[PDB]
Amino acid sequence: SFVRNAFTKSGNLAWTLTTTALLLGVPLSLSILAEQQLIEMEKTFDLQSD
Amino acid sequence: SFVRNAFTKSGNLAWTLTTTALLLGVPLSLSILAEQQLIEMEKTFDLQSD
Amino acid sequence: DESKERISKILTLTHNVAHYGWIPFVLYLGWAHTSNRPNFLNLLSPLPSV
Amino acid sequence: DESKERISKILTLTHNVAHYGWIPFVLYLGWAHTSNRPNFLNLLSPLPSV
Amino acid sequence: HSHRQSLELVNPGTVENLNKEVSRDVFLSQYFFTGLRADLNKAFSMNPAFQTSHTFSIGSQALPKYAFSALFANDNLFAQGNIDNDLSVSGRLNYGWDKKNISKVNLQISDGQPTMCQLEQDYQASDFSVNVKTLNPSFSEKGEFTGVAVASFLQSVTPQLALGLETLYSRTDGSAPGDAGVSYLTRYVSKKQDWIFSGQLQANGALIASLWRKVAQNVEAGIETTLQPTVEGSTTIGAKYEYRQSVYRGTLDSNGKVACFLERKVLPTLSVLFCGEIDHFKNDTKIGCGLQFETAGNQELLMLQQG
Amino acid sequence: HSHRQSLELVNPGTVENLNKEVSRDVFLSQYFFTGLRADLNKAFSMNPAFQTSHTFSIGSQALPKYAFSALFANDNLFAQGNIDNDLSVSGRLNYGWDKKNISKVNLQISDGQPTMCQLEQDYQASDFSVNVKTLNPSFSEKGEFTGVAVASFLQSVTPQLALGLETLYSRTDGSAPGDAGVSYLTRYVSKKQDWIFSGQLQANGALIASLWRKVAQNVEAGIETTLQPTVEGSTTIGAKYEYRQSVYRGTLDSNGKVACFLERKVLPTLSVLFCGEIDHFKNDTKIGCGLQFETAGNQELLMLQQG
Amino acid sequence: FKESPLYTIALNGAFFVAGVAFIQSPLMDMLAPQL
Amino acid sequence: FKESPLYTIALNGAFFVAGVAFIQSPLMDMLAPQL
Amino acid sequence: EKRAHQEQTEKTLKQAAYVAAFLWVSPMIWHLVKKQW
Amino acid sequence: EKRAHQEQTEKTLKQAAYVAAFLWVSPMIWHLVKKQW
Repeated sequence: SFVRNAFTKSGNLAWTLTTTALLLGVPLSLSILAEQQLIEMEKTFDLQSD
Repeated sequence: SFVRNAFTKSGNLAWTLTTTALLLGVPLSLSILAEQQLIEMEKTFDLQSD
Repeated sequence: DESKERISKILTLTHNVAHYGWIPFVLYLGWAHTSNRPNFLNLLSPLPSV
Repeated sequence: DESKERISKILTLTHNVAHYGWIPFVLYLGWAHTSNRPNFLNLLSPLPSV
Repeated sequence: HSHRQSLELVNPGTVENLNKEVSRDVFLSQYFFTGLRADLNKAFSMNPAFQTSHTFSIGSQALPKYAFSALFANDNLFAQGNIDNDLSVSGRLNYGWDKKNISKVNLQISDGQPTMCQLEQDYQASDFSVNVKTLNPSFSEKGEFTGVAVASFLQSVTPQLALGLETLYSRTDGSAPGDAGVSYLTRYVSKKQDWIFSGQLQANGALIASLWRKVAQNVEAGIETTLQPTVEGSTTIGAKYEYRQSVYRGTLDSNGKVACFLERKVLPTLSVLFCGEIDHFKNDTKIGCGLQFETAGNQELLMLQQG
Repeated sequence: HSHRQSLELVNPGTVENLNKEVSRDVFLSQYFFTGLRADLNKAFSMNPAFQTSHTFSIGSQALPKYAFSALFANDNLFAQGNIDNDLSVSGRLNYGWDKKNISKVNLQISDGQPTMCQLEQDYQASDFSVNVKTLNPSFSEKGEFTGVAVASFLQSVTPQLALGLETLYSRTDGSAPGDAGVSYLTRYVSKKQDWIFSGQLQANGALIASLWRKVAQNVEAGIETTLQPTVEGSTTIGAKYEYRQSVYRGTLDSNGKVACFLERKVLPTLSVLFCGEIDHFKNDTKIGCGLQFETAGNQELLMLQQG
Repeated sequence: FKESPLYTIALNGAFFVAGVAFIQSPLMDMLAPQL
Repeated sequence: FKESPLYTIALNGAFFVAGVAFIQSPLMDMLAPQL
Repeated sequence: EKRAHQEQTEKTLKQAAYVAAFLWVSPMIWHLVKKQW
Repeated sequence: EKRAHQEQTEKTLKQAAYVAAFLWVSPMIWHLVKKQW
């Protein structure tokens, strides 16, 4: 059915968007997390010094 | 030449050993490094508390 | 025997009903057991509601 | 012209000599320039000597 | 039998858990995947366990493009449905009539055909464990049994050694007699439980015997050798390193392939897996990273997760 | 020309660096690989730069099984040899006669055939940059030129816009006349240098035009659109995130493929790369991790590396 | 369905223009993380 | 070159025995990290 | 030949029952052996 | 036809030289244009 066709196509597009978002965000999210953790560690090291 | 054959075979075996060592050690080395870094961070956090 | 026919028909009907309503079965058990009782659309989607 | 033949022969001979002795060329420049002058076998192998 | 209860044996592990310490813990057989794969897990409750997992696997032939799976579990009842791409539904239900007796029914269906439907009753006792399963059970007009039925029995002869047998009945169409075979299984546990050895003289002269060792709280290693006209068998050496931040699993096979599986826990919820293998006999490699996201949907669950 | 030197232009970048800000910085075209690959780098000195790199790539068709490469560089002289599996030797030598004038000769050889041998002289001036290269140069008995010769000229018309041309001479065998083409290139730099635009009306009606932007010290993004009977072109969108611990590079192509390239610096020396891509037009993925080990062999170099 | 030879160039130019506008709009600065 | 049918079983058994001995020897405890 | 395959299956089941009894009583036999030596 | 391909190549080179001169003198022309307006 045309309604079924639209359903499957809309689902496949959602899957493609989700997969692309994961692939392009997970490494970026990990990088942001690492940079923020390093910043917090530097702040802690400065607080220790002061 | 038989000497050349031994040379190439001995080189290929060395390459195989090096590749296997890298593949089975790099993740293990990263795990050891992460665990040690966490231990050091916990030690620093305890020193701060005390 | 008659019992064998009864078992066969029971197996067929339970297979047919389960194939369509098993995942709904588990979802209903979950959403009913949880004291929060989140709405169906949020429960299905993979996003945190809190 | 005669100059063209000279250039062609120079190109051929330099290609032939380089194909065999270029990597040795760079290795010699390195090991000579460095004040430490590490031995050839350690220089080639991928292990830290210090 | 009062006088003959003085030995006071311990209940040995069920038949399917015979190789758990090696096959499913110190090896990649079950954890391995290929290509990318993102696994999003949603937790809705803790006391009565409920979860709603998701999967996005691309480039893996074994894995599906998408798979929705909801797992429900409480003190005595465990159920799990799993929708897959192509509307291939899989399901498992476990009900424990008593603390030590549990009946498990698995059901996998693909495009209207219940290909897999096995019902098994597991009975664990003080010293022996017996479980019977029936694969694709049914009945026929001629009245004879149909499908595959397997019954296994394991009894602990001594506290550090358990012996048992596995009986197999298989009938494909029912017109011809159903071939039946018996398999012998042995499980030895060290007095200190430091190392565990298990041997399985499976059917058709197959010998799946393994060994297990716990080097420390972090490191445990084991070996498994398989044998199956001419035999076709492989010997596998494996080790695993578990830490507060990561879980490593390595394995060198007799066929020459070398594999590893690193699971970094970057965050308590998000875990980034790496899974690479090499095939030195043909010099090709199959590598796939992935994801594991565990996000709750309830305030109490999030508070528990953050501590 | 005293009166006409008052404008005081700035020297524009060389022709090959026209797209450096986008093609080689904010895109994966050069950094991408497939399957595993371990890159061990050895540093022997700092003031006169010397290095001895190694490679172990498996599963990548483009990359070789093994590749030894020694790079030597000092204030005015840069050389690099690269042995590869199958004894395929590659080499590059750069000699700077003057601070702004450098002559570069590349030479790649595979199984006794010097397939690639290009000698180029690069001349950078106050306002214009001109470089001429000759691919596979030689001489013939009939006396006419042989091989491919390319000459490019780039002159800064204004401080924020540079225009130029690229002349191409190519002759395959020498019996027939050598086809010659000209390409037009333009480079625009914002007054603040925040964004850089470059356009290249390459030969055969090919249009390779790109844009570059620096969002912040960490984030820079750019776009490149390519065009080549019927045309065959693709538009690429890219971005890159650089931090003290990692370098990220993403890209969404017009063909549908989505790629990323994460380089984590777990240690100052060891860097673990991840490189995954997806092809949504055929729904297949090519992913490969790797390594980058930078270990010195001298006490002074190690002391400098540790700080 | 036309898929004219010029459709490819029109599509590539449209994507280029849209991407340039998106890159140079406030939306890209917003995309860069605050920290 | 024999490659007898029993050679496969002999090789697998030899590897199994060698690996068991290696696992249960001090060498495996040494392989576990001190920290 | 259904006769030979039914007989073989039944004998396999009977031997399985025999070894099942053997394993069920094995703790007792091991106890007796321990007493003997 | 070597005649037509040699002529076309030579004319391409001549046009390249012309645009090279144009680009060499372009700063001067832009300066004059700036003075004009």
